[PDB]
Amino acid sequence: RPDNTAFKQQRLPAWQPILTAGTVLPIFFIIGLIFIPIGIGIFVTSNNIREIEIDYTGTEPSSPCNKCLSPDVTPCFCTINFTLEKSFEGNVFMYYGLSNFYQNHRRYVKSRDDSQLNGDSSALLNPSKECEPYRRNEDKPIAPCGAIMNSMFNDTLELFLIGQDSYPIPIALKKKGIAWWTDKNVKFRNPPGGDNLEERFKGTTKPVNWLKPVYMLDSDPDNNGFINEDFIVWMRTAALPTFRKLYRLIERKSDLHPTLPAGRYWLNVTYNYPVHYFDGRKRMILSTISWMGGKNPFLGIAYIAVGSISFLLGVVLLVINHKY
Amino acid sequence: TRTVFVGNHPVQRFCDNRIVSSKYTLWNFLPKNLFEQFRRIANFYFLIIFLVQVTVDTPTSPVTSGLPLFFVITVTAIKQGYEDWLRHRADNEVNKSTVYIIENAKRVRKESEKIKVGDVVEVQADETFPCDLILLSSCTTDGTCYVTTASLDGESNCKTHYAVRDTIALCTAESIDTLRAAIECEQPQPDLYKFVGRINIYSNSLEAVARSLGPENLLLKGATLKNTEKIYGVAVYTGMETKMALNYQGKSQKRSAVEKSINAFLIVYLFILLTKAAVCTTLKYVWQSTPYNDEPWYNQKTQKERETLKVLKMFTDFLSFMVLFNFIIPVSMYVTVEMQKFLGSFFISWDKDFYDEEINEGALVNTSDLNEELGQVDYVFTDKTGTLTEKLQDQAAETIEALHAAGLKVWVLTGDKMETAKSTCYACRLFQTNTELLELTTKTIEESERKEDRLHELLIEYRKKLEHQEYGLIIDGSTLSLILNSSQDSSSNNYKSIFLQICMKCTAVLCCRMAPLQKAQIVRMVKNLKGSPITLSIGDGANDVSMILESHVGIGIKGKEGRQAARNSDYSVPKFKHLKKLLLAHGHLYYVRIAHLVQYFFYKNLCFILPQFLYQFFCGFSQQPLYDAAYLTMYNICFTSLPILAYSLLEQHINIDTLTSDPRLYMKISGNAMLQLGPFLYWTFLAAFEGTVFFFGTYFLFQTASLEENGKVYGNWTFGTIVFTVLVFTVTLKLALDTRFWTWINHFVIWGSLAFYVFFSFFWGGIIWPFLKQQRMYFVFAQMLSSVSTWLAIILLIFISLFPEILLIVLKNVR
Ligand SMILES: CCCCCCCCCCCCCCCCCC(=O)OC[C@H](COP(=O)(O)OC[C@H](N)C(=O)O)OC(=O)CCCCCCCCCCCCCCCCC
Ligand SMILES: *[C@@H]1O[C@H](CO)[C@@H](O)[C@H](O)[C@H]1NC(C)=O
Ligand SMILES: *[C@@H]1O[C@H](CO)[C@@H](O)[C@H](O)[C@H]1NC(C)=O
Ligand code: ALF
Ligand SMILES: [Mg+2]
Repeated sequence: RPDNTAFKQQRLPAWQPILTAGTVLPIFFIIGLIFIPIGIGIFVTSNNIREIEIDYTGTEPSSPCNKCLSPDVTPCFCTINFTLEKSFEGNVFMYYGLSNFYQNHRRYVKSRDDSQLNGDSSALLNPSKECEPYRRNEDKPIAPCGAIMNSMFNDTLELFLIGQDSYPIPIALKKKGIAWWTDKNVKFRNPPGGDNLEERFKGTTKPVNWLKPVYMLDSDPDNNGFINEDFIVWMRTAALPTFRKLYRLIERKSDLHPTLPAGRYWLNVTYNYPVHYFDGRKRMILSTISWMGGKNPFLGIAYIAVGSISFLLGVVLLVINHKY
Repeated sequence: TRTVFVGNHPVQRFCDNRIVSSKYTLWNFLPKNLFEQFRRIANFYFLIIFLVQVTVDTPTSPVTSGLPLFFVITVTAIKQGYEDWLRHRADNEVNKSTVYIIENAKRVRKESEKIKVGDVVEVQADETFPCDLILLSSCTTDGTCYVTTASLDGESNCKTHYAVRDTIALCTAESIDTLRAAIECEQPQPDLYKFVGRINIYSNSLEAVARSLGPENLLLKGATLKNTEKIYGVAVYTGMETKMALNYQGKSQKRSAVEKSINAFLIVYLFILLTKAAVCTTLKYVWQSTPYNDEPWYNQKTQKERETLKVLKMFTDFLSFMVLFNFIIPVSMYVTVEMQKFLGSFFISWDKDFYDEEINEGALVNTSDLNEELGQVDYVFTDKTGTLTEKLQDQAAETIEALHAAGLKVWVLTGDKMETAKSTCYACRLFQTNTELLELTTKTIEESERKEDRLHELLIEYRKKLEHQEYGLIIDGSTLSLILNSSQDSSSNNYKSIFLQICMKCTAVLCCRMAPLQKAQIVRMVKNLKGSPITLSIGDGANDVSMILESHVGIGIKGKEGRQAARNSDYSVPKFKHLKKLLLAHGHLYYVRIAHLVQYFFYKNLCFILPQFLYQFFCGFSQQPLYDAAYLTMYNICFTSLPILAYSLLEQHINIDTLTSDPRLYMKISGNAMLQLGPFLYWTFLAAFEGTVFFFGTYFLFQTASLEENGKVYGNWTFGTIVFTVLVFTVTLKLALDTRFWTWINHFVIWGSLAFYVFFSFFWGGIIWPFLKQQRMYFVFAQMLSSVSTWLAIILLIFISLFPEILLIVLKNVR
């Protein structure tokens, strides 16, 4: 009368593993002998990464950019002499870092219209209400609406290597390739209508803090608006109040010459972005990469620390059972 | 002290023969149930958080807080409304019966619920009585009557009652002669063997006959009449006052030990949630005291958040921090304990070992809400005739040993007389040869204050100075009435304490000649003493319905008497021996499956929300969710919902073929061990330790300016997608280290829930739909996976996190 089925009788076939000290303690050695080599591998690699940061915020009269903390006739320029000790050979990546800048604030992270930036004609002319109070200006919809956009970083940094004489020679920095391939070719599109861009943004208005509309960010027709890599890079919020956004790409030379030879350099910056109002700091990061990215000791030191704390507890309790 | 006129004829304030076993009216069921439910702290909190999400601010959606709270109400009101409607259906078959009454010189026929005190009822042979009668006569002479009280004392022998002498001649012969009489009785009491009254039969001209009335004339209610063609009574107690209706006590409600823990864990996580929200709100306004910490020229409040009253936003921010951290009290734990209880209860019905070819039936689950209470029993209150004896049953002595080996105390509460009631226990292995009987029967206390001496001669000088195997108590319904009822006279040395101690220090107790309610007053004395012993009562009669309703879990045998106790119990086995497999195997499994689902549901959500609470110190305490609204929503629904539901439905903590062979394994889970303060602080610190490795393990990983060989930076949806991948793999592998019984369903759900979080993350992220107002997670999971330093940071954090669980194993497995 009662269904004598394996499932119903609670008698299915099972595996029933029995893990025990005598079975797990060899696992504390497989970890130690795999995490220490990896830890030293990615700890030596993070040490072969050359880098330099030039804080150019001012805030100390002993700095060149103190003339740009509160200017009067200001298109503002700086010049921050810095020197490279050891050459940079591989690919180099110029960044810009902002500190005390809350790109992850809740009222901030959402102040955007993902459909407007996706080339939607319906949303391009009536932006969302999350992007407020940056939703309309002089009774027109702002072209890129939102606070995330309005506060785009707009400093211009250019490096100069000073040759054997005093003549400074410029370095070639390329703007293309700094934003996720996916959020420039897919997630960020231009308005669909036409081939001329100034007429796709007709019933729109440039953001309040902008100085040139979003169809004037670049002259290159593939880097012109809503697909600009500088724009697309600032739109990807930071996740912490101290962040870095990719700025340029100094590419390795065809010859095996050093990408950035050693010597004295010039960081010419046009000081546009104000950050002292909220006790912020601006810096420039020049760095090389590896299979693991930038220079971060945490991941190496964390594989050693955990590969040694695990290879010891294995030995600790392995002999404690050798008491027999 | 109540005056009854026999024929309602003169020489009021009485009930009317209507038993009411139900609790709800079929008109006011919703107002009274929705108040008994939303008066709990769990059901009332879920409704207060759902109202805030709908009114103030919600991180994901209000539909995911009101839908599970509505399923959990609607489902508990159907159980409670059907389990109660079944009592209406039973009250009707006892009322609305046929009962012939002699109204006016003829044989009227009303229904049982329409009888009134003082009217000559007539009962034929084998007809239950409609009320507590007073035998007036019999068709045949000798003024006798053979009653069988199998629903009052559970026995089935032919009792004998005697009709009033002066009225034994009235046999359908002018029984309606305006028969002058006045039955002066005592107020209704539950004694079931005491009745003091007086009748005043009057004569043709004038009479003074006053014949004393005793329990030999009172024909109680629910006692079939035997070997007698017809009798004639006089309803004296009718409805809710019959001695059978005074020994009921009703059913209040039964909560498990696990559901009383779920309520303690919810009041601990209710203060963890009010501290997370009150610490983040105090810090949020200490951080905003700096003018450039709010409105720092790059995000500014529009005009409505600059004008909102200062004190109205402090209270609204507090509610926004509670709607953000509200996930630490999971609404899905109650949605899953319902599915688990209803689905898991099918293994008792399906069991082929709970099958009797005699009755051609098996086990039966009347309430799936006590599955986990079958594995926490401390006391077992039995019944002698029908449950233990049929001579003893098949294995009534081998089951009482397996109940002592497991650490339970088996008492036998009976209604038979101590002569034969005692002989059996000597065969059930419950009373050994070298066991001294400490008896409190009426054949030992023939005095007023004598037993007060006995309770001392047996406690303060005989048993508590010492040997746990030697003394066994015996009591009586006559004596227990003096100890239980008369315990409000002395308070310096109370009888109920001096006597309760003698019971816990005795091997076994046996109470003879118990009334249906005294079985429920003994089972309630145990429920009170020295903590909270979990009691179980098993009986096959209708007199056992009052202790089956009073205990923590009541088992009703399906036997010769009827299905009166089988339908008032929580479970029903057609045998006594089926109690060993029911609580040793089924009870052990049912408890460990639900006590781990409760520990794991609270842990699994503190690992989830702790990273999101720490994140506030790095935003402006702005209530910015660390994860995407599609991850917040699917964590408890899709990514972590199935693995623990298949653990709760098929997981032999110990092989069940071994759980029945070794009863000693029952004591390992005996005091709610798995849900104590020890195991609770381990799970709560594992979750607070892991939740700190998740966030701070990736906080340091994000100090590099890039994690790719192309030098591209990650945003804040990748920061939270890395904390969520380490979290889903850690809480899923923590349950794979806890699993000891791997069926093909456990591989499918555990490794399928992981392969689905990855397949879904590629599906949800990788397309622009469009039906969303945002495209924030478009390619976040795909880019995060193109970096080798992120695969390693995830492999290292779901190892540092699972270290205290792998290390604790090697400790719990050596020396
Ligand atoms: C006679 C008596 C009758 C008694 C009948 C009882 C029988 C019950 C039958 C079962 C019916 C189930 C109906 C479920 C209704 C649930 C409602 C629902 O889904 O809402 C969503 C809930 C949400 O939970 P929460 O996230 O912790 O809370 C959110 C948080 N409080 C907030 O702020 O908002 O989420 C949850 O409550 C989670 C629920 C558990 C989900 C388990 C089912 C999984 C569904 C399938 C998922 C697919 C996943 C695929 C994985 C691959 C595996 C191979
Ligand atoms: C770069 O550096 C020097 C620093 O004074 C500045 O004078 C020079 O004009 C700058 N070059 C250009 C092209 O602006
Ligand atoms: C640069 O940005 C700042 C702040 O957004 C603004 O005040 C300034 O006008 C901008 N200058 C430009 C766009 O050249
Ligand atoms: F035999 Al009983 F209660 F004593 F059913
Ligand atoms: Mg019985």
